[PDB]
Amino acid sequence: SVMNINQEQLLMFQAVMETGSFSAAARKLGKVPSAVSMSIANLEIDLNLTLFETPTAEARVLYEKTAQLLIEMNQWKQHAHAL
Amino acid sequence: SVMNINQEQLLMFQAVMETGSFSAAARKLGKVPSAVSMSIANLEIDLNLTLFERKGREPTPTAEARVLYEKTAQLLIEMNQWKQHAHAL
Amino acid sequence: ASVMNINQEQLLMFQAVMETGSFSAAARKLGKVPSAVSMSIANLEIDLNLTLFEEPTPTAEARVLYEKTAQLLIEMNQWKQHAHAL
Amino acid sequence: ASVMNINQEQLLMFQAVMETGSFSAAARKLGKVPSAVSMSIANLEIDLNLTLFEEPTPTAEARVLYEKTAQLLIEMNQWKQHAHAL
Repeated sequence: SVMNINQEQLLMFQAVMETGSFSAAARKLGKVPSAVSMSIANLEIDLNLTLFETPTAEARVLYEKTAQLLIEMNQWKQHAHAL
Repeated sequence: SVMNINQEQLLMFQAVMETGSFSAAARKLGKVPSAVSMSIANLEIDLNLTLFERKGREPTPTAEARVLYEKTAQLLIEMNQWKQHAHAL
Repeated sequence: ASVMNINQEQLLMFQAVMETGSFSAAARKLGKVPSAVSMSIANLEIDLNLTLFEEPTPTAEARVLYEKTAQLLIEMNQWKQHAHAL
Repeated sequence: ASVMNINQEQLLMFQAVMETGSFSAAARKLGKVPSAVSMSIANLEIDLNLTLFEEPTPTAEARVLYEKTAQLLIEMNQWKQHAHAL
């Protein structure tokens, strides 16, 4: 279910899109490759979408919308820090 | 730290603000009252501020809680809009 | 018109449009017909003398108004419950 | 009618009648005319489907409603200030 998706999953997905591989994403995020692989698989399950064959067309759109969500999650953090 | 805050905590916080008490929030969410109390306490620790004071039986939100409620409501719009987009793919 | 003329129904319709991103999605969420959402939002814009929507997207003013309305609705929903119980 | 049709003007008129004990005293306090107070209160009674006054003395329902109403009026005033500033 889409309701099961968490922030960690979204960050891992974004890193794979940005860097072009699971191992490059792991390096960028300071995570273990196993964690990236598992997170992406779980995201595909939750969305019931194939995200990688190289990204699918659906992954390209999801990347754009996720980037916006993450910006707003970080705007929340800025507000929370300022209180 | 702020980085430790999760969605469950924020939904609990919103429910306390909306219902007016820890026990009413727990009832609404199908949780144990002490679980709601402890989650809010952990949120206060993470944000390093007081969200509720207890001067007259039921908790009164602080000024910081009022703002946090508003900003969290805005985040929840964005989270729900993301879910709508994800469902449509 | 006047801010004093704004009613709870208008605020609930506005909240639903803000949350869902469209008049038709708001209608579905609220169990109201699109005509009702459109009319309520138009009336709200008139009463506030603010343009709230401009693929209708919220204005900057609508963004802020969402936050303040959410706050008012904490007390307003409790009050409505009390009124219903009398 | 419907509790959702209640507006801030109605609740301010209600508060003034509760405080002052009469439509004309409320009108004086608010800088409005008695006709406006009478009409607003009637409309509020219709929307709540509650008789609020029976010179007008409050019903049991009015007295009980008012305590919670005072709190909502605080938030309505703050909301209006924000709306005016947009």
